[PDB]
Amino acid sequence: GNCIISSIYETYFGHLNERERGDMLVILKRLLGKFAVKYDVNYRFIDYLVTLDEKMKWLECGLDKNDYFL
Repeated sequence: GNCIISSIYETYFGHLNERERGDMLVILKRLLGKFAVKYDVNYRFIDYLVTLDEKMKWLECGLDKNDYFL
């Protein structure tokens, strides 16, 4: 479930505003429930790909604290 959410996150959600982004997340989660694959609700792609070392090394380079730019 996390890898299919990871794929849709890393591909689809570059040019989407946050309200419609959350709407599309919950829509695909609903479809996952309809087709019965085990995916959670509180998954974050940062929790699976971005390490704290790289996060610090990129925040020191001129990055803000907003999750959208992260």
